[PDB]
Amino acid sequence: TPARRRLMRDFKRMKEDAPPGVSASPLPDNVMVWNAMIIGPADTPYEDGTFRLLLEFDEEYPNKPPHVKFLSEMFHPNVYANGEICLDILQNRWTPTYDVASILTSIQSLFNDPNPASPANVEAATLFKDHKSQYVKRVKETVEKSWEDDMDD
Amino acid sequence: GSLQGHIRRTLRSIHNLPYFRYTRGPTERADMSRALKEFIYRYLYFVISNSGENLPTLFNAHPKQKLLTVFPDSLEDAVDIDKITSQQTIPFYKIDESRIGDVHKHTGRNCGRKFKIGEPLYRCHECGCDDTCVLCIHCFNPKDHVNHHVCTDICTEFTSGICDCGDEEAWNSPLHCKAEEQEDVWNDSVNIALVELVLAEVFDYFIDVFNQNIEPLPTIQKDITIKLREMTQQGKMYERAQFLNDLKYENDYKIDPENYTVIIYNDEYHNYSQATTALRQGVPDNVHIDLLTSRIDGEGRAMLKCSQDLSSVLGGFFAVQTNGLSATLTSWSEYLHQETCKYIILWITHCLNIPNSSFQTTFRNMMGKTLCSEYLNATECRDMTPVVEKYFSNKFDKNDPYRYIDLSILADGNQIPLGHHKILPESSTHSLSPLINDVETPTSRTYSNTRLQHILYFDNRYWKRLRKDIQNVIIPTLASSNLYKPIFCQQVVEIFNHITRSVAYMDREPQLTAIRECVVQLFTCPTNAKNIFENQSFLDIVWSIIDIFKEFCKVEGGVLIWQRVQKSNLTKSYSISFKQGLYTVETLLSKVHDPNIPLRPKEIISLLTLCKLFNGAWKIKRKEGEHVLHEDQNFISYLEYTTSIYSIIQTAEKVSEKSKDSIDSKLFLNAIRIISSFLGNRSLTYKLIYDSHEVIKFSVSHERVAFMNPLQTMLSFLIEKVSLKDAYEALEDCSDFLKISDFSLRSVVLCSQIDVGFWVRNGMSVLHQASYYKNNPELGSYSRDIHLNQLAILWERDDIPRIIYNILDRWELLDWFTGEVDYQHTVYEDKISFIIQQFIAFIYQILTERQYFKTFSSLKDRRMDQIKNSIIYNLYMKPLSYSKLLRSVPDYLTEDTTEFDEALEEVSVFVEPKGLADNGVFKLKASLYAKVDPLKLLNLENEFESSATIIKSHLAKDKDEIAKVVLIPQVSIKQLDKDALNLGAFTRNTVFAKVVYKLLQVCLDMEDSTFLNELLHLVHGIFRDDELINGKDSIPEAYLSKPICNLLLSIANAKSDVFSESIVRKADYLLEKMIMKKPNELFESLIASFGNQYVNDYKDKKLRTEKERKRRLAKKHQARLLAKFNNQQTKFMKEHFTCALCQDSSSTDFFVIPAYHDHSPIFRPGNIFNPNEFMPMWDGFYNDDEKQAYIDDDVLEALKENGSCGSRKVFVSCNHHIHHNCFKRYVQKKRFSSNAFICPLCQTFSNCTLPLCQTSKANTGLSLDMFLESELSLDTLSRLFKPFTEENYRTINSIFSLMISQCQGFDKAVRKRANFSHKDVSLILSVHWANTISMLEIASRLEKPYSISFFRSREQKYKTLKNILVCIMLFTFVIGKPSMEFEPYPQQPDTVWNQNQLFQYIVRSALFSPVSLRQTVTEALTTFSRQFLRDFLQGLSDAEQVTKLYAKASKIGDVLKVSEQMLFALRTISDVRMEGLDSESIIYDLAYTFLLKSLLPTIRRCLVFIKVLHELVKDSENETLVINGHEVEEELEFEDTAEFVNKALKMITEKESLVDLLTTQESIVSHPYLENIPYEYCGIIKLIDLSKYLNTYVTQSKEIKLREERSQHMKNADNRLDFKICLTCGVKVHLRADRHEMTKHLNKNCFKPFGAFLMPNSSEVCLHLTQPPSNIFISAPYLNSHGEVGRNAMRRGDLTTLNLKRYEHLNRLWINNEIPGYISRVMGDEFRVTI
Amino acid sequence: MQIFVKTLTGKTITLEVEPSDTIENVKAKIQDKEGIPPDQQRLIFAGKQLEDGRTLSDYNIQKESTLHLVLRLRG
Amino acid sequence: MQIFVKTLTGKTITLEVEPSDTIENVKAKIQDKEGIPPDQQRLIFAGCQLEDGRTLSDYNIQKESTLHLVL
Ligand SMILES: [Zn+2]
Ligand SMILES: [Zn+2]
Ligand SMILES: [Zn+2]
Ligand SMILES: [Zn+2]
Ligand SMILES: [Zn+2]
Ligand SMILES: [Zn+2]
Ligand SMILES: [Zn+2]
Repeated sequence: TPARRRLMRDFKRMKEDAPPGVSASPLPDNVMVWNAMIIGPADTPYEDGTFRLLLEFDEEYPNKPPHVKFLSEMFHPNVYANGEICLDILQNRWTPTYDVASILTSIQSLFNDPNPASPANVEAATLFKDHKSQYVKRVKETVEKSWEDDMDD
Repeated sequence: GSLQGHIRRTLRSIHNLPYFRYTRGPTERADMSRALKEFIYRYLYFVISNSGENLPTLFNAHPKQKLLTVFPDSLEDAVDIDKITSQQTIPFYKIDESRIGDVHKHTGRNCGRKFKIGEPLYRCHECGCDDTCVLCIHCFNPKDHVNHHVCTDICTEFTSGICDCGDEEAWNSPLHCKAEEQEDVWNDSVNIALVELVLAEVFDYFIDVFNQNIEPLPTIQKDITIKLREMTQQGKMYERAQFLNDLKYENDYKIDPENYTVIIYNDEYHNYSQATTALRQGVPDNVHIDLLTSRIDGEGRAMLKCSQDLSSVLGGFFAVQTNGLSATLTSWSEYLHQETCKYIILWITHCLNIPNSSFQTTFRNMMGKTLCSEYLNATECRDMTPVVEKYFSNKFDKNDPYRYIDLSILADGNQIPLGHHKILPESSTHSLSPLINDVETPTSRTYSNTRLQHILYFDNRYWKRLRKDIQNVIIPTLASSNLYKPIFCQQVVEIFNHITRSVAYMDREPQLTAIRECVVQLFTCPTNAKNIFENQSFLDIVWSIIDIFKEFCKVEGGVLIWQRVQKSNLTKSYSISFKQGLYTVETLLSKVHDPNIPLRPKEIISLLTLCKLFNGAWKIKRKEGEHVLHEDQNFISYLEYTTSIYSIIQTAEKVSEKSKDSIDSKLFLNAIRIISSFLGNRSLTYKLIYDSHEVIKFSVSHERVAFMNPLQTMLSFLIEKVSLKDAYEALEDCSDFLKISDFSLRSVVLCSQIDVGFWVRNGMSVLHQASYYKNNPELGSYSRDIHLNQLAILWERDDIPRIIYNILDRWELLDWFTGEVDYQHTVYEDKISFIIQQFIAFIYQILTERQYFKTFSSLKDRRMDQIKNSIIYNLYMKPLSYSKLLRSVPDYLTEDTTEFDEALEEVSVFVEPKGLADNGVFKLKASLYAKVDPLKLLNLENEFESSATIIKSHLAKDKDEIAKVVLIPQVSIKQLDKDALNLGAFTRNTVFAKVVYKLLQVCLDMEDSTFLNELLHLVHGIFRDDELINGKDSIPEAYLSKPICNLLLSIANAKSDVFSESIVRKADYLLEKMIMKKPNELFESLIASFGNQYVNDYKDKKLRTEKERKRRLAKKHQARLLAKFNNQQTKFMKEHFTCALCQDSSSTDFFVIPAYHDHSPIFRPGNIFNPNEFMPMWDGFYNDDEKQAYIDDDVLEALKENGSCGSRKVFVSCNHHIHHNCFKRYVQKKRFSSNAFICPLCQTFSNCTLPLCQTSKANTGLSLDMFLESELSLDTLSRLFKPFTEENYRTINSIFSLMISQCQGFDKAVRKRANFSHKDVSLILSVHWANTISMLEIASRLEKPYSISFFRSREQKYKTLKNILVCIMLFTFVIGKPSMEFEPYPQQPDTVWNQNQLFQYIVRSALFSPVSLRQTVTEALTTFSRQFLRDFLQGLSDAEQVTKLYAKASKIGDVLKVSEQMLFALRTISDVRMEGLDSESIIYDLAYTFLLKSLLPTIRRCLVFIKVLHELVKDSENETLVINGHEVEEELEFEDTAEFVNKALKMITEKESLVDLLTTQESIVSHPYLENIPYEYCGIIKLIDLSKYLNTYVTQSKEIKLREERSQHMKNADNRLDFKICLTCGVKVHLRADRHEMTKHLNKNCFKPFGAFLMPNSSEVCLHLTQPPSNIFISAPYLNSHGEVGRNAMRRGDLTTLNLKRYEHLNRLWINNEIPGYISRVMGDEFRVTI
Repeated sequence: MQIFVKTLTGKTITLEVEPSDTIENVKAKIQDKEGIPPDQQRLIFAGKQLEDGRTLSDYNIQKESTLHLVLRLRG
Repeated sequence: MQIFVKTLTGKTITLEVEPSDTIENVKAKIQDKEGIPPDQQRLIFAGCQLEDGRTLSDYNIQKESTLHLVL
């Protein structure tokens, strides 16, 4: 299966060189599913915030981008209330060369500046555009929750 | 003498002639009208000249079409019509030639030159006394305004005006006309008397004929139609005929009448469709009546039918009622006289264009004198009043003094009727009545009653064309006439009310009124305004406008309130009426000489009467329940008119400030008393909450509330202008200031209520209104309301608690504060926290800004401080460009551009732009960060924490102290009034202390931090104010009795999670500051409720971050989780070219790479003996401004050929590999044509494709060594290709055949040439490859290190070259070489096929002939050198000019010296016997330099060939190119001229030096491309040399000399500034607003495929690609004085210098043929519609 | 002054970029080395995006730094 | 729970729709109140298309909110 080899050399790339603040690993029984880590950048409101990610991969990974869902509480304008960050240009007719590390770095970059156009959490978008108090406070408390959420899987 | 009688007899007999007697069809109107025009022109020009002999002094004696005399023989010779209709006479009067240079010399008198379409207007923003003073081209002197803001504007259709040169009052500084920088026959008494007589007779005839033209009057046309109907059904035709004869024009010089016609009139009631339907219903007989008749109505009036018998026409005349078009019935003689007057007006306009200066200065003066002289002939001329009296007695009231003007009719005896004059009595000026102030109406007035007054009064009777002509001939002539300007002003003022009433109530097309032009060209003058104010006529104007307004008034709440127009106004006259009246008031006030004049009792009461109607006229109610279905639109008119009034007040303030003399304080006190009394006369519901506290009852969420309250704004202004004590004294004794301040506070409360989105149930219109109330463009309404509230608080020293209860009541917070309702269930529901945030901001604003109570040295300093504060509060968020900064700052602050620029320079520091398309930004100075208070009024738009954190970051010494620093509140008492120091009284009161305590307690209990930061900042400000008032270590006792310190301690000793660090740090700072002030009285309070051990531990807690433990545990958690991830990865691993669609498939399908294949404009021949072409060495890019843009004929033909001839095409590509099958699927699915498409990766335009083979150097020993020393046979390199397959081979055949067939990039000439087969494609492909290499070299010329420039930064270009080489090699190997049997480009003895034929032969020999490259280069170079030496030595125009040519070259640069061995070699090659000097080394040196410079491009292209050869044979990715054991970059970096040439010869040629090469014998080979080698351009190839400043192309277009394009080079093309500039060729292209905006310059006279045009007006360069119709606009490489680019740079007329780097980037984009790619990439998805 | 840049797949791009150079010019060098259009590229340093109008020194870029390329996520 | 929906013309409709409802249910309510074909319309929230499968709470839409409705 071409998708299996795709994930295999993605894992090789991760094991060799991992982008700063990003880490991932698949599961033995099903390599299709993944567990991913993201650290909020230094100057962002998400400083030192570690947030888990879950990536259920469709069988035709080259044709269809993986279905991605956050495993921790997130308050971001581009992140749905279910934690399902949505990707819709990765499935276009001509997609650029991408791997899981690339999309994880894209999410990490998005964590600094949101995309007000086409938002996912409408209240988060309105809170970011003006009245930043509740936005920054909610980001800080989500960082606290993500820190507190000790996982034992 | 007899001249007057003769003129009258001739003019009053036009219908008496038999030619005009009978009515004719529409096609016979045209020739009859031409005959009338010619006859009138001829007759009047004959008469105006003395006996008809003075014409040659005016017009050309012998014009064209001579062979029937030029001028009329006598009076009878000019009056006859047999000659005119026979087309025998000639239009001598026409002066439409090229000699008309509008040369007008004036001294003091105004230029008065009307502006044609496309002419510039030079509105200097500093010399002009106002914004209306313009200048014309011939009157503009650029020397006067070095370093000014000259906003150049292009005249349009709707823009009509005159120049103002020589008007000393209109310019702040004296100016010099450009003309001044460089036997009389019309001055005798007889001629001036004669012209006066002619003009007087003309105007008297005009007034006489139109005085009886009551038929098209809007007030009467209706009952004319009704009465004519009545007599046509009741069948009594005798009185119908009597009525028609009465209405008919009359002069003293069956039964139904005849020679009648029907005329309709234009209007704005209907569009084209309804008018056409009405015409079609009117008379079906009129052919094409829906087509021909409709457009004539578009210009004035038209005639739809005409016949002798009235019965037929009358039946069709009743089309008036069908659609309401104002159609009238008129006699043929009356129409003839009306047309005669129209042509008379045309003649008078034409007479103003005669070049004779003396004739003009006499004609204008006499015409003005006749216009302004008293109108006699009133008695003799027919009085029209008896007719309207007799036929319409019902509408004519006998006793009414306004019986006449209500019908737009003169008075008995032909006098101006009585206007609705209203003078107010002094006894009614004591107070401002709630309704209209009482006035008296005089019943007698003594008008001058002159010709001009009659003409202006008849303005409602004319048609559009005749109207516009009359204004254009009268208004500019009289207004510019310095002798008759004041007289014109008086005459139009005396009749102002009649004009205003006409344009308001009785006018068919109000927008064409003359009053707008009258006010614009008259009232905008200090002398006229001063004269108006000296009389009471200004009061008459104001009261006329007030009478216009009062018809739509309404009564609401005891006052008179304006209302939106709801009556039927299909003519829309009322909108124009209001706009014109308000503009007139504002203009007249703007130019008041004495600032006291508007404040005088009569003037002030009239102005306040005008402004009162709009005081709180607009009311909104908070919609609740269901959202409004449709957004309200009613507010627009209220916005407009209240903006006009606000501008009125601001203009009054401006004229008060600018005038040196001050204003008497008594006038200010009287104004304050009047306005305060009127506003206290309001009725307001009252209520009591406690026993002895009484406040107004008003629920903002339920009841109507108004944003704009101009009267309170005026009151705030007037109070500010005087002392506080004097303002209090001027207040009425029996008055309550809360009554007048509660409306301002209501506005503030409503704004803060809608800010938090409480009024979302109303439409977006209410939000638009609210945002308009904030930062209002014309005036600071919000700040004035805050000032009024501050005054109300400051002037209640007896019942301070009442103020706080009232203030907090309107916010609807009193229910919560008193405990009536809980905090959560206030009327605001969950939005209570935001409302409280706004409330705290409002209180802080009340306390902090004491600007209105300060006393500055001058009003200029006050304005400067306002500007500085606005800039500071607009900049500190982030650095911003000049345009955005101007956009943010309120409009009334930016008008004084010099002051704004000075303040901006003082406040911020300029940050230069870094990129190539970015604006220069301004960064606020760090030292000014300490002066920013993030809660003051100016920061209203932003939030609080964000501004706080930004200021903290800019104020923290490091990232550690981002949240550990506090913002000192900005409260001060510097330069403050004595009575203003007590603003802290309401804060230091017990009630407000309880309010603060309750707010803090609810914040702790509910744990909401939304308003906590604002509240802490407010408490800090209160403490700072108390310290400033009382002194050191002072604390307000109010916060001591109520223990707030416990609440602050609870804030401080939180869990660091309920509140952020900024809240916690601020609270502890407040505790420490107040505890340090007095610890004993304060430590007792803490232990009273929190015990003792908290307090004792607090001191231990003090003097010893918290998150350091948090950060450490976060880091430990990170380490644990990353270790877990690594363990999971380890256990998982222990458990176990790029396509566009076929990823990892490794398919053998060939990767076809999209490419662009099109001509280039960079190929041009270089004429020999040209020092500018070969001498100057190139140190990279440059630009010489001193030489004007210019093109030579041969070069222009070269560009045209390059556009046309296909032998100059070049391949450029993006190198994006794509499968052939995937490419076919892309073509089919996306439906792009195979001919032209866009790359599916970069979206770049592409037309041709070329595949890449799987190259490899395995199992071979190829290198550059045997390429130089052995054969370069194309097969000896094709051996690199891998072995192929039969399927692969046939696939290659198929793909190459389809590419050959389907690609049009291949030249049609060689396609149709004889013996052309598929094997000949290799030759033309190699030609295109050599052309691409030449393009690369030409582009590389622009870089500083030209020796090795082509090597660096051309990786993509080198990839394209390698791709092309591999593709052509694959084609040749698969198909086969053609053995060079066929020549694609024959060596014709008349045409040059390629400009790089030398390198073309080099390529042909190297690739095709299996011979060594090092010998082919020597052969080509030797042959070219021999040809060039023969041409240069045997050339002419130098034998006696060698000395001057050498001197010119030495002026350009340095000529190399030839050594004796080189002397001998050059002499051996060829010697000349023309050497007549002692030492002939000069010609040899010149030949040496010329040959070296000519050969250098070929040498560099050969090096590029070697480079691509190495790249094709490179061992490793990082392998430096080496030749004969030397690195090319190392051995050529610091090599110049002859040394560089010799080193290159050693590197690439089998020879060793230039001398050694010359020593080689004359080997002759008959290659087609070596015979008569063409010479190409040597110097730098680039775009034109633009001027240093773009202002030159606009300001000094007359001075600059530029080549022009003859296409449509007419119609004042020598002065219009609509042109573009072609950067490719320098040919200026005029835009005449026709034929696709003149895109024809691409199709001819320039390079066709693409070009770049510069627009100086918009300061943006446009790029056009002709294959589609597409084009784009990008910022021109010009950088404004204040860092700006694009269209924003040229606006405001700033100096616009040239940025070299941006222009070099543009040149590099153009040269490399990236312009089509750039254009394709810019649109993106938009470019798809082209294909 | 030398920096490294890793593309979307992971291929390292070697660049020599002046400290005062702009990010737009950096993307121009990226497309020169590879061919991905500059408007299709976003650079991230330490997880934060880079804007065109600021230099490399203003973003705290040292010798042999690593700058990444990311996707768009316009959805 | 009231949210305002702005149509193409400019008219606005208020809906008392619970957050637990679906976007398709919002379209059904709009059709029931105005007789507009839900298939043609595409409710978009501040530049983001709304999926009929997801609920209002999934997009976290609450209290007053303006939802432009484009046919
Ligand atoms: Zn000036
Ligand atoms: Zn002049
Ligand atoms: Zn002039
Ligand atoms: Zn493929
Ligand atoms: Zn491409
Ligand atoms: Zn041109
Ligand atoms: Zn300026």
